[PDB]
Amino acid sequence: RICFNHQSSQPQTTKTCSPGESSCYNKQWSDFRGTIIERGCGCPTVKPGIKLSCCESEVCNN
Amino acid sequence: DYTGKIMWTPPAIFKSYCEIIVTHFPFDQQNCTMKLGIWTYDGTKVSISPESDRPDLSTFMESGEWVMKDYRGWKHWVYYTCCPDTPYLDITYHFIMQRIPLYFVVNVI
Amino acid sequence: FLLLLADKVPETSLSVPIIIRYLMFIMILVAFSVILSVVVLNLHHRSPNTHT
Ligand SMILES: *[C@@H]1O[C@H](CO)[C@@H](O[C@@H]2O[C@H](CO)[C@@H](O[C@@H]3O[C@H](CO[C@H]4O[C@H](CO[C@H]5O[C@H](CO)[C@@H](O)[C@H](O)[C@@H]5O[C@H]5O[C@H](CO)[C@@H](O)[C@H](O)[C@@H]5O)[C@@H](O)[C@H](O[C@H]5O[C@H](CO)[C@@H](O)[C@H](O)[C@@H]5O)[C@@H]4O)[C@@H](O)[C@H](O[C@H]4O[C@H](CO)[C@@H](O)[C@H](O)[C@@H]4O[C@H]4O[C@H](CO)[C@@H](O)[C@H](O)[C@@H]4O)[C@@H]3O)[C@H](O)[C@H]2NC(C)=O)[C@H](O)[C@H]1NC(C)=O
Repeated sequence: RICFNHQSSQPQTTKTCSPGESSCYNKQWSDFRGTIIERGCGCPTVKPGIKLSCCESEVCNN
Repeated sequence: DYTGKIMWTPPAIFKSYCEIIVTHFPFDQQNCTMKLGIWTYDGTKVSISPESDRPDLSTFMESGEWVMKDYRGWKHWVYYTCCPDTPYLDITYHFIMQRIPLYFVVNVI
Repeated sequence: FLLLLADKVPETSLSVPIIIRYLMFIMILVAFSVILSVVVLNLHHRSPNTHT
């Protein structure tokens, strides 16, 4: 229910997920300029080039 | 003006790459975007900010094939793993377009 | 004739041009001629072994 929601190498920040959500994700991919990490709540569907991870603990998406 | 404030308003023909879902043609709705940004500078040297929450369609010429349902502009901040405190900015305008399905109903269906 | 005109009529959907209305009128009239000719032939080929 509590996840990390910061991006890339930004200082750490957290959020409270919606009631009934139990997960936390971590998307990583590279564009023309560099590497982007997207942390949030849930477990989404990603296109076939992204390194997606999902964890059902707490603050475990860093 | 004498304070140095500059207002420049040039014309442009924009040709944007818009994905076209055709599942429901000729009764289809499209979401077309226009991503704008500074090419060689980052948000610490040249910052951009939208003028209004949504495009200006006060002098918009009605189409004949499309109806404007909604339009908005969103500004994004992007950070990369390499550079921890350098943001890359872009304003993205979207236009939700509904097609008028009379020509294709009378000519094909 | 519809094919002939397919490349010369404006592609706008605020109204239908009178020429396309005329073509659809003639097309539906021909269709109904076909239907009623089928009906006439059906009546003509009836006999007591099949119909009273
Ligand atoms: C047609 O197609 C269109 C294009 O595909 C599509 O457009 C999309 O529409 C949706 C809306 O429906 C858009 O989503 C919104 O986007 C907003 C902008 O997002 C960007 O900016 C965010 C803010 O960044 C600032 O703040 C951060 C902290 O909050 C800082 O970390 C940042 O550094 C930055 O700080 C700067 O600004 C601060 C304040 O301005 C200031 O204090 C500070 O000093 C500094 O100056 C970013 O967070 C965001 O990044 C997220 O998303 C990207 C992916 O997009 C991830 O990679 C990132 O990791 C990150 O997670 C963007 O860069 C959002 O603000 C807005 O969010 C709000 O609403 C959502 C709803 O889901 C909430 O989840 C969210 O918490 C926010 O909630 C708050 O506001 C809502 C009301 O708005 C309300 O509930 C309540 O008030 C709440 O507090 C939202 O996500 C989307 O961006 C569009 N995509 C585009 C344009 O590409 C359109 O929908 C389609 N139409 C259809 C299909 O119908």
